[PDB]
Amino acid sequence: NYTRPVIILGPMKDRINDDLISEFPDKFGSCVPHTTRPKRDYEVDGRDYHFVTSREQMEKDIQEHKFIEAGQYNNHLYGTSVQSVREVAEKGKHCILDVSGNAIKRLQIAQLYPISIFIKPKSMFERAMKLEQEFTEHFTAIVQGDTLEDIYNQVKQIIEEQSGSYIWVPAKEKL
Repeated sequence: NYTRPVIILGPMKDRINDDLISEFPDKFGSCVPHTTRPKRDYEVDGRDYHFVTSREQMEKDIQEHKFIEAGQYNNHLYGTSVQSVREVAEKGKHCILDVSGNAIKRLQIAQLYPISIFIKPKSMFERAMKLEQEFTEHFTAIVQGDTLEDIYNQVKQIIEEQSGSYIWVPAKEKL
């Protein structure tokens, strides 16, 4: 079938995302967003972004629900497409996504059922409080922790349980 996208929410999600990706490159990855913005020289079309030349066409695909998340930034359109998430999923990797709660439902409907993990602070912000109240019903799990190592392992363990596939296997346990 496919591999489920992963969406970390709450404080520490950027550190958790980066850590997962760099620790397990063949299990986690990001997808390629579309944009209508100009490219920089070192950027590569299809690797960094899908550089789109027709803003009209982008607006059309947005209105026709090709994107799980889309918006305007410095007068250019950006979007994370279902197809892009699917292209990571089929290659056997959890697509790490940094998107709003509203994207969760869309991915579910698109049949890319996300593992959504909210990392809830022990108060050491208010943005996180209301976020929890808004998408409580959509979270796969809630993780709280004192240390970041503790939080990280809980996250990995949930992904393990929910995907039905081990992220990492001790060498000796590979039998």
